[PDB]
Amino acid sequence: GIDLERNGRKKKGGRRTVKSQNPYLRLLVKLYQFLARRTNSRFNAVVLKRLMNPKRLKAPMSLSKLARHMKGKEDHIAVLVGSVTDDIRMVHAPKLTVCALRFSETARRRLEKAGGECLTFDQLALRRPKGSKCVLLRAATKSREADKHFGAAPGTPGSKARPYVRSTGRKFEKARGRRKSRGYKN
Amino acid sequence: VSSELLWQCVRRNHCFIRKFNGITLSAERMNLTNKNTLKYSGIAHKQPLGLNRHGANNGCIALVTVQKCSRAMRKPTRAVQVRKFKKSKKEMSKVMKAVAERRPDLLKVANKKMKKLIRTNS
Amino acid sequence: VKRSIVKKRVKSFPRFQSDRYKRVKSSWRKPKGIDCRVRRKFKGTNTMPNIGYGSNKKTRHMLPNGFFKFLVSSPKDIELLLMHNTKFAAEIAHNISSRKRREILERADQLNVLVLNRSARL
Amino acid sequence: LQLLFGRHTTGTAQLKKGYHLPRALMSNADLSRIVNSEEIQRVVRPARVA
Amino acid sequence: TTRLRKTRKRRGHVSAGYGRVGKHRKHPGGRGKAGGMHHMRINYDKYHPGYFGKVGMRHYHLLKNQYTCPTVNVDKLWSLVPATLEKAEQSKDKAAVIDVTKSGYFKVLGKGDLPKIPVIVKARFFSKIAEKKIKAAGGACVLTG
RNA sequence: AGCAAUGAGUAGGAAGACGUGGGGAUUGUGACGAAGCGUUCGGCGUAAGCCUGCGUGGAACAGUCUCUAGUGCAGAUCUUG
RNA sequence: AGGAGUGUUCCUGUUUCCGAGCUCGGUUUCUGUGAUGCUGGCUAUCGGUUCCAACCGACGUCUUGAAACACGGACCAAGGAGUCUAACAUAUGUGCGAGUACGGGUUUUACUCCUGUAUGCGCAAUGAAAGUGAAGUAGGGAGAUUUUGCUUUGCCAUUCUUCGCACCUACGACCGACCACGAUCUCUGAGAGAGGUUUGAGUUGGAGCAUAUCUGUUAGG
RNA sequence: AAAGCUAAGUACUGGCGCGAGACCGAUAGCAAACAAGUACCGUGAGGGAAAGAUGAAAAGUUCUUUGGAAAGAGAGUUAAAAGUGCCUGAAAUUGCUGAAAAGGAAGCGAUUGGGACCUUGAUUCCAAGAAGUGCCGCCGGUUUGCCAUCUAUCCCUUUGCCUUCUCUCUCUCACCAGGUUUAGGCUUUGUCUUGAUGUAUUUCCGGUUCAUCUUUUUGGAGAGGUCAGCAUCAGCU
Repeated sequence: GIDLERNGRKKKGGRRTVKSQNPYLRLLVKLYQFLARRTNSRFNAVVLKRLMNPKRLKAPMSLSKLARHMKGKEDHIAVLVGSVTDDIRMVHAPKLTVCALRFSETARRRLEKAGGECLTFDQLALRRPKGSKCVLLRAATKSREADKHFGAAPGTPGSKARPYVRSTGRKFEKARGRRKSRGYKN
Repeated sequence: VSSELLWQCVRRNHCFIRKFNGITLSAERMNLTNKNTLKYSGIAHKQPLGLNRHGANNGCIALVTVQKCSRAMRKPTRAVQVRKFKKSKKEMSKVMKAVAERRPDLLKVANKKMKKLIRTNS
Repeated sequence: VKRSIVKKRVKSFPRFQSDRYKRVKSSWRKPKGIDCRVRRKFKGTNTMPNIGYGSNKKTRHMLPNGFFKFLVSSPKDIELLLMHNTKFAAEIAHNISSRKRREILERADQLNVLVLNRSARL
Repeated sequence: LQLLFGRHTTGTAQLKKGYHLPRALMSNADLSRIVNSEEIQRVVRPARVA
Repeated sequence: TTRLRKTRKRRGHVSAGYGRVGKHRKHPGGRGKAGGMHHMRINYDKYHPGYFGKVGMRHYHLLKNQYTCPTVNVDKLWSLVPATLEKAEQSKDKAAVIDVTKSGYFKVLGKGDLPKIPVIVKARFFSKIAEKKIKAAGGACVLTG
């Protein structure tokens, strides 16, 4: 008999465990939750959380973007809880020393040839338990087909949301609403 | 090779698991307790061992083991060793020594079982 | 084991109007009727099961004897209950022969493991 | 089997065109070797109770 | 996986997940896109603006391939032909020729940046910007047809 | 494992369990008696349900992890008997 | 409060009384954290399954409102109601990643395995169309680094200047459309340069494709 | 153009003849597992059911006895009457017997009680005896190899290559060669095993008998269980 809001008992919104049945990812988390709990460094606490993320937050960073975040800071190990893709536009790949979950086989060839080390996360623990002189990165989350559609809903004044439309070009959602000559602009 | 990786395959399912209500038990040789954990179980762990009454009408005890540092791991004839022991309080001391060479951590439960085992003949 | 044993209920939770109609069987079903008294919780009526009535963590599935039952099929499957004999009482199964009972029952006494069924088929 | 599946450690596997064998998220499969090496364990705190 | 669906769990509840007041009636609100003009209008304005009306001049028997024109960028090209790059880095004489038709594009657009290696690009069409960028690289432009 | 606070609920949402017919894998039971059925011999689980003594019965059935569905009834002036 | 043990060495309590300036230190017996102590009845009671008594309680659905003088329901068994296909969409798991996934060749023959050439969707948008077709900065910020406060080799600072990911907020540049210019040329055109309370589902060193399941929308019995 | 022929690949709930099944299992599956498009209804167009199971084998109950007969009762066949709509044989419903209860309903919840009925010298420890069991030891045969050594390739480190593959806008280019990816036979170079030494160990019979522990029967020392009484404390009151 308490005047309490929800008598909370209030839950936490973020994910509380690993969802994968991938056994290697589970053992990765067991490492980095021993290492988070015991070591005290905030690097390991963040890496633990980012390991448990779903696929759309483990988004691929290109080799050419990974150059330019790591530009002034050449010595430091470039961590990315995520995948690493080759940039085809990048002609001469810079050497770096990357850690990540997964390299595509082009990007593994391109770094290793260019004089450039290519680590897993369990190897990063042996070198750098604290995360001393590392660079956390992550690929942009809101940069995909699906996330163009979100926001204020396309027929409202000054939204930049895409409509869900079956096909492109005229004859599809380009008349009443989109022209002033057809009723109204909005 | 890895104990934890083999476990994350076979923890939930294997030939041995035998359930009733919340209980589960594990019928393999290389297993003190017959509980299904990472520590005790045969299958998964590096250097497992069992204490079983020997199968000769059950007159005497076996200590069943593997060669240390997983030597002959791919050759399961050669890997699995046996030592026969007589049922007594006196030959507890030989068994207590032989266990702690392989595994120091499993030593209290060996003393628990070996005491129980002596009391066991078909 | 044998710790104290406290039960909260001894009565079952019989299904609402199982008494009245023989088509309604006694196996519990929550009344989802809009006007039903049992779900609305008037006094002087069938009690509903809550989790409130849950028995102790220490003593769940615990027999009057002290043991937990673990039911068993072959002669091989009793060996599992060797080191857990104090903890577990073995119930010989529904289906088993007169022959294979007297192989089980005789092998159980070699192991000092209690068998619940006794004078099972004679 | 080597002509089919290939090398493990970047070039492809001959008979399956464009195929390479998969690579785990770890190199070393286990914890206990890694967790209980000297590089981790010195930096680790002294444990606690309750 | 019928197992995993809500009906299985939902079974045993009378409404069946649709609610006692409103009910699961056969076809409230019309069928398909019907009612867009009147009752379902609020939904159309927002979500789907520009749906009603006709705009441009119609094309009878429009034929694709007449207009098709797959475009590579200037920032790529090199991906197009790795050995030549190590050839055309050196020497300062001859140049690595990129027939863009042979990989299968017609137009070239200079969205990107290119290394300063003399090169010759042959494409059916060149964007105005692409030409300026290529020339700066010391490259030459050639038209096919 | 420990500590503290909390616990009403139709329509509705989500989570973990119980049960049924088949497929794959595995561990078994059975003409010295399988399935089903009956029962104040009984037991376990908050509960869905599970286990089991005795009687009848006379030929096939079950546990575990998975896959799959024509998968759970008190009602419909429901249907057939 | 209860399976054993040893025993106060430390610790708090109460106490013997010795000294230093009510307060602190040293010392002796006693009791706690380390307490369950003594004793009896029955070996059938205790307990359990059933039926019965007694005191108190206790009169499916639509609806604001049902025990209703609202409707359905005599009894029992068995049968009986969100399914399958397609088009999308978000979410999540798995694979590969600027890519990604009708035939033929094999075969024990509906499985499996391999494979050439295309196409799909994606990698560029924008105009009705002719067409044309892409320089970052600032603020807050994860984390690292250099340094200042506290039980100590660990604890939290915002103490520092160093770089500041994602993302949000503010403003740019570039591309297409519209509007309005134009030095100078090989003058049906090109174009230095410079715009605009206009406009795009644009852009800013690319994330998608295939597959699995749920939920939703729509078509079909 | 206003005249014409033409196989193949393609379609196939019918006919004819094969092979399968994560399908249904007699209220299902076709309407039809049977004399089913049958019985039967309609003037007619049309409508359209129900109905599978004794036993391995009919060995399908002769014979005596009561009765008009149907049947009953003895006896008999069978593993069993499973006794002819006969496998198992649920519920609703019905009769008897036993057990209770009932002053114009009964059922039901919670709590006791009453009546029927069901259910319980532990664990051990020390001697002696028999019944088990048959370890090591000691031989013959057999198989593992602690530890100290010597050493292989794994792997990368390229080297001297050579061979066969594969990719490639690498070269005069039509062919050879050169890089890329594989395999192989070779090479310089720094914790999953061979060959010798035999800590130890399994299996195998004859043993050579002995340990061991098990159950049990005879003493000796030792009592758990359950329900209570009083006492001392710790918390709340």
